[PDB]
Amino acid sequence: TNTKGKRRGTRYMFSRPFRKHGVVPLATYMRIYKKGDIVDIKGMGTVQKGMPHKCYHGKTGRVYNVTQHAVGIVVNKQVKGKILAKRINVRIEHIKHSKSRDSFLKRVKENDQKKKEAKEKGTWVQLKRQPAPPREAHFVRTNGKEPELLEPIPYEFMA
Amino acid sequence: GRRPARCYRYCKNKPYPKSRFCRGVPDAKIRIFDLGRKKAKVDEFPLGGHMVSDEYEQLSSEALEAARICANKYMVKSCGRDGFHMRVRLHPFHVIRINKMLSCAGADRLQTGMRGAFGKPQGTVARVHIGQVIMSIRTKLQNEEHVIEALRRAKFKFPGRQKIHISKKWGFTKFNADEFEDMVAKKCLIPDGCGVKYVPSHGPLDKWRVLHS
Amino acid sequence: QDQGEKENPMRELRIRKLCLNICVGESGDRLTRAAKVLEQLTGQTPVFSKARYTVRSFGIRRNEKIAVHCTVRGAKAEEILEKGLKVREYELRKNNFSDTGNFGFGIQEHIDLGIKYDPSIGIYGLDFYVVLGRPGFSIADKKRRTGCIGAKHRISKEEAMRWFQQKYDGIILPGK
Amino acid sequence: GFVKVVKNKAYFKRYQVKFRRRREGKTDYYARKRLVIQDKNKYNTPKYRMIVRVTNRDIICQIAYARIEGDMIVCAAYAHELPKYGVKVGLTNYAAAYCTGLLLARRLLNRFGMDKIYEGQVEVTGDEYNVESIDGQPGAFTCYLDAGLARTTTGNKVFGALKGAVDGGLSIPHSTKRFPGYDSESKEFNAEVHRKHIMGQNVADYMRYLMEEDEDAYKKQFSQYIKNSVTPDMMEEMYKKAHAAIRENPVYEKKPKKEVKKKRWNRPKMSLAQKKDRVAQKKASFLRAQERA
RNA sequence: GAGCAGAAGGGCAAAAGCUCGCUUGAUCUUGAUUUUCAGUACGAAUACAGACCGUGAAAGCGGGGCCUCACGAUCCUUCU
RNA sequence: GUCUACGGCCAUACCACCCUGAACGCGCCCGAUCUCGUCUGAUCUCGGAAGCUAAGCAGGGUCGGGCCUGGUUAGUACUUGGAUGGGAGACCGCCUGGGAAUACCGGGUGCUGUAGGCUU
Ligand SMILES: [Mg+2]
Ligand SMILES: [Mg+2]
Ligand SMILES: [Mg+2]
Ligand SMILES: [Mg+2]
Ligand SMILES: [Mg+2]
Ligand SMILES: [Mg+2]
Ligand SMILES: [Mg+2]
Ligand SMILES: [Mg+2]
Ligand SMILES: [Mg+2]
Ligand SMILES: [Mg+2]
Ligand SMILES: [Mg+2]
Ligand SMILES: [Mg+2]
Ligand SMILES: [Mg+2]
Ligand SMILES: [Mg+2]
Repeated sequence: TNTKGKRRGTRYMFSRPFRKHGVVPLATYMRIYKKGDIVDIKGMGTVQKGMPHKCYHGKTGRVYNVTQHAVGIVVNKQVKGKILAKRINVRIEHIKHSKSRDSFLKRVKENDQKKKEAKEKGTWVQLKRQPAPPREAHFVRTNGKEPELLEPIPYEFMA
Repeated sequence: GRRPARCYRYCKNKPYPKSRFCRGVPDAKIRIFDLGRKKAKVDEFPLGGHMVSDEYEQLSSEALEAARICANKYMVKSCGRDGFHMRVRLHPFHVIRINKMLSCAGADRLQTGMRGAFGKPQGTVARVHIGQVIMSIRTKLQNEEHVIEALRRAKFKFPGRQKIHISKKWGFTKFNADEFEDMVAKKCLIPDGCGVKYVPSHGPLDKWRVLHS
Repeated sequence: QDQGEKENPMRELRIRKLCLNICVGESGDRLTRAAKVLEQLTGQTPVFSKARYTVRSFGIRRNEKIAVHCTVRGAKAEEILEKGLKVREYELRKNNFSDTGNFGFGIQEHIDLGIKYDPSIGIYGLDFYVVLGRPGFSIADKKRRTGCIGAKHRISKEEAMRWFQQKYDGIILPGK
Repeated sequence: GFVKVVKNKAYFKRYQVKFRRRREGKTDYYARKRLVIQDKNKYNTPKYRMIVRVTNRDIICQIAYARIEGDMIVCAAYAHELPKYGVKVGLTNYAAAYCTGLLLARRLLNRFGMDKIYEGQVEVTGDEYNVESIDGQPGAFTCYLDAGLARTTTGNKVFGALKGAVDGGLSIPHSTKRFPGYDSESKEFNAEVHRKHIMGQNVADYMRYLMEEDEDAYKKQFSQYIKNSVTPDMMEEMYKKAHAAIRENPVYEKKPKKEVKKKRWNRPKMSLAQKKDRVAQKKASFLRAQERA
């Protein structure tokens, strides 16, 4: 049996990366968090106040509550039988915007851009993304020179 | 006495050195690792022959010293006492334990079964891989039929299956034999004792001026 | 001559500190009356210095009172430093110098130069340690945008002689 | 063969540098984390800070707010822009710090449209004057002081700019404890000897204190006050005229310039082909150098 | 590579270390949340809010200890 | 071409020594009456402007060290899933997918935002 301490097994997840210690870069303190956006919870060990628990490091939730220093996040936590939605308070040094939603919020605006300009050009442009159909036919030029004959090599003992 | 090597032959118990967490181990028996004429520089011993294993096992310090001595004695009465240079390229860092010895009778003391059976240390072994040398002897080129013979006799002191193999490298270096005598001529390789310095052409140029004068 | 003078505006060897010290082994009258000599050979108030960690091999313990020290600067510091070289007969040896171009020397009897034996003043000795500087070393101990003082601007051991044999013409050799 | 060198190769392999403006000795990131960072439940509100810096020949005063790409200057005053009125010489003191902070206030608020309200206090009275909000009107420009690495001690020139800003109409939370009028031991604020410093009467009494001591040392000290024929008198009114030209025209105009060259005052970086044959003829004039004997 | 009361790990350099100055936010309160978890409690902890203060020029920081441990229901007694 | 004030990314920016820096500016610097701090006007604070780029700083340099990015190491080590595959075992081949790291060898060496200067 192992102890139920708050930071057991956080020897490496809460440690700072190599030559990236000391002072926290100050643009992380001025990223703005409006409620309802998707954030990723990492959690650094330099700031001891407001850090999340080790079951939330690497997880992802949305904001429901913004305060002076911290933020309130709804994170799905998979306990044994059921996934329940926890509500945790985490200071903003321990979070960062997720680029997975950013890559989607800019193509909603881009699918809606092409669709409202598809009428004066009279085109039916493709909006859905298709999962890599197989390659069409093509001709492989030899360009003059023969394909080089490869061959298995004998066995040497060197190491 | 101690247990036979049938009991601690296989690598199964998670490398366990003597450290801040393992104290009072008995001293390893193999103390001398380099042997022969240790001051021969470069051109005196051009040949290099090895002793590679073919098993993933663990060799013991009792077996490493015993095979060092028999490989020493044949090379003494083959080319004089300082015509060779062997160097066992293993170190017994993994530590062997042994469970306690029940004597009398079940009351004294504290235990009478497998209760409390994390054993105390009694030995040091060295784990080997497949591609890995064990012994290496450097001699003249006219002693090839004796480095093979001295290492063939040292095979009989180890549990596993070993192979004898003359290397392509000059001595105990990492550079090939055919290229060596011309790389010394073009000042890329500079000898100092048993090894050799590699001098690359990207340092400061004052290092070049002292060397190439 | 065209290369001889380019140092004439800003490269002039000049003294910064003077660094008095009188070290005793006894807190009490052996140190306060040893602090009594420094208000007249300089004119300032000397500040005390305490022990750091005990040794017990010769009987002092930590946070006792061990020594007094005083740092003399400016136009004052030359006429005390003239009262130490003439006591040493303008003779000090090569090992008194440092790698950074600083010298120090000791005095066996403080009434040499020297005021006048008092009715309750000690027969103590002391030592002067000169920190020899240059117009521009004070960028290493400021607060806003400090930095190192350079490489050719630094004081060397051999060119501290080039200040000493010309301003005060004292002599060396015996070196060892 | 003397010391084990501490700056070996393994020293630099795991040497972590500090931030750039920390190892340049310019900023303090401990105090920048607390002075700049807006609370998250205001979500976009700019947190303005008054940056005052004292060089050896010039006073720099400016208001900035921060974003992720750098600080945004909204306005900036200087001391070298004072001789376009009134005073001619005698900068980087407590008086010219006041007029710089006076200029930094009034140039800011007319850009926003607020020149005709929040005039601060047009008469110089060195008592605590905080700007309150005139209701039924737009609010007062709340700002904070960025002192930097200068030490906050009683009588610093960074508070001449703070007193000039708060008398120019800016709302700044402050206290009389760090002002030249403050008395330390009695917990007393004189408020009149402070007025001797906003006008420059400590300098003018000193100009009359070294007329009796020396004659050639006085004209070496204030060798630029003898220029413009600035007597030790008329200085109270010398700065009073400056305060009128601030509130009259604080709008900054600059002189453009495009008839310039593009001339290199440096040496361009040496390319790869030049660097490689250089060490070839370093070796060419070495092998052929020592072949004479 | 020192120090930070202690075990060990993590964190930390115009700092969390050291030395000084000024002080009780180790105060009074209602909830929400996290950790163990049955998503019960205790213990500990995190964000707030309402007071009342402390500190600093100010931004701010503080409702015990740089973070991870240092402790206890009903009944009963006692005090406010 | 660039510099101050403020920054963002925190070494392509650091470190060692060398060479140059026109004008601005930053500095060194000159003092200690007031302001305010000391054992000491050296730091801190303040009032100044005789003197210089000597230093800081900026730019370049170095068959530089680091750091960054490539190769090579190497389809190697390791590995997902598979077999009534091998072998006495230790362990090793094959099938189906993914796939590193050092030595060694190249190249690179700060970008950049707001605001205000000089550069004819
Ligand atoms: Mg366990
Ligand atoms: Mg445990
Ligand atoms: Mg682990
Ligand atoms: Mg706490
Ligand atoms: Mg086991
Ligand atoms: Mg039992
Ligand atoms: Mg501060
Ligand atoms: Mg502090
Ligand atoms: Mg509150
Ligand atoms: Mg308060
Ligand atoms: Mg109780
Ligand atoms: Mg009761
Ligand atoms: Mg290099
Ligand atoms: Mg495979």
